[PDB]
Amino acid sequence: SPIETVPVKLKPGMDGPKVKQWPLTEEKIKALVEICTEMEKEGKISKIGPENPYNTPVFAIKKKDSTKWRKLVDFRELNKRTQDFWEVQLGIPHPAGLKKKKSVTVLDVGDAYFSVPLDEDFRKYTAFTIPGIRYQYNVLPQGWKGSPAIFQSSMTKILEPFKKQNPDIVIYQYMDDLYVGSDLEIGQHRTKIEELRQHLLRWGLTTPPFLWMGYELHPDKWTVQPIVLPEKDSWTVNDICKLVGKLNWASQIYPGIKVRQLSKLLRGTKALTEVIPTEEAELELAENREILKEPVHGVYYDPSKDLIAEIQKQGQGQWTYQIYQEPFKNLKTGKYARMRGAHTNDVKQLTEAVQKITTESIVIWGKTPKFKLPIQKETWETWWTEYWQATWIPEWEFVNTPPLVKLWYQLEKEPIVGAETFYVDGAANRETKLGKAGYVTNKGRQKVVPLTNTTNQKTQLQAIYLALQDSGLEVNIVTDSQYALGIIQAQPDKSESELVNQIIEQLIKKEKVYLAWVPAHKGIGGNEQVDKLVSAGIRK
Amino acid sequence: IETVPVKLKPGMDGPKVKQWPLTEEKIKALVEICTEMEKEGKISKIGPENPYNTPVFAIKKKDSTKWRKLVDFRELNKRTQDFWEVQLGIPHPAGLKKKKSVTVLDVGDAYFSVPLDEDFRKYTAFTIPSINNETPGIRYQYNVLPQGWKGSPAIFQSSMTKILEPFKKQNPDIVIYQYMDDLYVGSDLEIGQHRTKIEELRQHLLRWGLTTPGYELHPDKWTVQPIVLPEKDSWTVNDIQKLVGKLNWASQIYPGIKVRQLSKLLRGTKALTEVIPLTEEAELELAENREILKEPVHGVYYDPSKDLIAEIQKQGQGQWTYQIYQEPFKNLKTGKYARMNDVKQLTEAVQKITTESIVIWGKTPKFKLPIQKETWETWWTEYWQATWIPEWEFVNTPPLVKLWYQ
RNA sequence: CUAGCUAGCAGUGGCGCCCGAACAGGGACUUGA
Repeated sequence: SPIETVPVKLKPGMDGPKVKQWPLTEEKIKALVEICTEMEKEGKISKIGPENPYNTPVFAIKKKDSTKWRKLVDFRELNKRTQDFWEVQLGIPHPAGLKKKKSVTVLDVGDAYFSVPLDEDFRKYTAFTIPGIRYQYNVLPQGWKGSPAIFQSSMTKILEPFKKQNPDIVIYQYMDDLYVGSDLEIGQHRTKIEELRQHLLRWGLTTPPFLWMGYELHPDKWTVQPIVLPEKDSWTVNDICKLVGKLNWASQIYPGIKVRQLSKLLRGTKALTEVIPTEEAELELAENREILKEPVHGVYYDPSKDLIAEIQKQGQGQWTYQIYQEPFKNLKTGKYARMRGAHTNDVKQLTEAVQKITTESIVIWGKTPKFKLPIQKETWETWWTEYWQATWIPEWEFVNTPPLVKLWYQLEKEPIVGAETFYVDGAANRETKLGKAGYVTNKGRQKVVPLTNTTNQKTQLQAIYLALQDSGLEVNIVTDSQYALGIIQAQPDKSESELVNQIIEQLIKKEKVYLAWVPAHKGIGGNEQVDKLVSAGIRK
Repeated sequence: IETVPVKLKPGMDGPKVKQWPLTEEKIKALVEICTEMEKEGKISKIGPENPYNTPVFAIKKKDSTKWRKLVDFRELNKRTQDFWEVQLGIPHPAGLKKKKSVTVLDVGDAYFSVPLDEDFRKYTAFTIPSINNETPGIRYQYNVLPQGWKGSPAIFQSSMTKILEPFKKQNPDIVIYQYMDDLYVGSDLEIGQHRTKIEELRQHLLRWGLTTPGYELHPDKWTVQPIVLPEKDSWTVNDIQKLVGKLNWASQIYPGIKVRQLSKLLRGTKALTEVIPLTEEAELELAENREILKEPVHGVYYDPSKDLIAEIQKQGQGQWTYQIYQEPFKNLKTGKYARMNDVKQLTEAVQKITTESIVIWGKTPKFKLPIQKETWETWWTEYWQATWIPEWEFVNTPPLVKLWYQ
């Protein structure tokens, strides 16, 4: 193994932590002895422990497929004192973000952790003893904190010459799998595979739809593994964890699959025999069946041709997106329904959706796709020109399909002749929570109504609500609290607080409306008047 | 070469912030430049032996089609400030903001010719991303002085002045200021004379192999624009309401402002569209407020120790306003920016703002942009044409600043 | 160090407890109208 090693260091002001090997039983020694002699005669573990004052814990267990007992080494105290190392692995790939490889194959190298050496200076921290006799690791040991990082670094450093010799071979490396493919003939494909096998054997490496972490990769397409669901009544805690994992791994690709019914029905359950009781769970699982009755099939990304995106609203602040390159040949689908912010509306959610989609396209495909938005050009330009923030989207076009994305109402910047003045205000004590709300008019048609368990903001909201309730066709309203100003000027359609929702539902039927703002407690028109009218026994 | 020993500060480690994704078209230029920079010995590949990581992105520089790479050293600079701040720093002259012309220059090629300390290279490790996370990150490590970390000019200024002395002696009126990799020149001559002098300086810098191809700014056109009020014969109730609101807000800025006479005309509860006769007393107070407004707000100094804050807002149709202040309501400099896509204009505005603050005071001010975090974080690499990264955040604006201007 | 004198691994994915880090809502301190 003439491969170059990696310089390894230790945390400053630290050293090898000693361990007091627990005296174990006897029905686990002979196997340990035979296995350490077997690993010693291979030349990857040395036994030089004459004066080394260090020790590491040793364990043994018989796992599934019981044929023999194997050794186990732990570093619960060694990895803690070991300096931190960079972790290159930070995400997961996507099946749709692949290419079209006619001659595709897979390859994995098992037990390759022994085929990589370790720094001789760092080998001082591999005190592996057993009742005595001590051994020292000479290769990368299992369970090491920096084992996968060093392994993948060595893998890349050893396959880079093969990439230099043949840059026209698409290679998708991983922890141990080597997803290699190209567009060559079967003979040329086998020749390249044999050349790669010889290249790995140069350093002594074992060279022996598809499966990719549960995915299905066909030569001409790709799809998700068809999941199933048991049809029993009881569900143990193991069954619970398993089914919730299945539905979580299925909801990431399929739409309309949620976990609110199982989350709400599986609260506080820490037992194993607990038989959770309902019709809601039954209908949710039947919908999951119906959706999983027909499997979806994606298409590999084509680098030559571009790709188009589109989004269609489904109702109740839920929006689904599609990514495609050819008509009806969609790559992947999904859903976006997060209520970002207290007050949201149509174009704000559309901007959030398009930014999420372009971020996904950057992280998956590394480019920006064209968008087919179901909205008009002049509406969007008026919106972003008449907004107090900065919102920009890439090039797009219009598609005629319900439901259309429009604005339920608009606003003005100057009063209208024939309107009526409306000075509104209202507050309550910080302990009684019993406040009122009124207003004034030219003709003198005021109206005060008390409230119960309300805050000043909600008092002003109720005041403007009752103002717009008995108003004419075109009225103007002036207030003082900038909170209602910011709420109304944003022009929402769906908010968390239903109060503003009923307010906008009452205002939308009105043709025109104008808003203003005046500093309170300055005697401006009817502000101080309504303040004195509503402050009866709440001011002093 | 004897590299100056540079160290970090105890208690804080190096930067370990993640790297946002990029586009494959940018990855092409990234590979095509890092291969050359590694063949030139400026960088070298490393492994996972160092957990420190700093993001890297690329821009499309003007005057050519190259893709100059840059590293956001915000964390490194924020953690090593004290070194270049008290150990070896450079003061800020005041004569450059009174000249006629100024030309921006880059001297990164000079930084690319000096080795860096070996014990410090483990903190400037930069990594490039990969598409679909298939190929692991191709890590690298700097071997020369990088661009973005303000310690490299702090340690290079010696040789910089040593090289610029032979030609700056015959030109006593010239000014040289290098807060970062950028380079500004102070000249109060005509456009032709400034052109000749700047091409002479280009020759002087290329004498040592410096490939150097907004560009020419003017500091004399920077006047303080205070709050302006409308003056029309028609005075509706809405107009006087907006006026009293604006002046009640500005009372924190202008102390000697009252609402005595203005609060009398609007006392009668009436409608809004009607016109009210403006009395001479309210007219006198309005004229007083007008003549006080044009006077610059006194008492606003410049603290060379505290930080800077430069808020920016958007009015519409490109009407970008901006205010700079070290303390709330203690504005130091205002202005306007309009008549230049929705993010390109914002990037140009923040670029102009930070350039003016650098050539005036010499300190990158913190920004408050009125934009969502994810959108700008993903689209700020489109039209960015600078070489360093400033500090910023994401805060909304109240519904009052929209009435600060027309 | 943990679990009932005795037994006591790690990584990957998942659903479950506590704390910290970001967004949104209620009280105290300070400064002015």
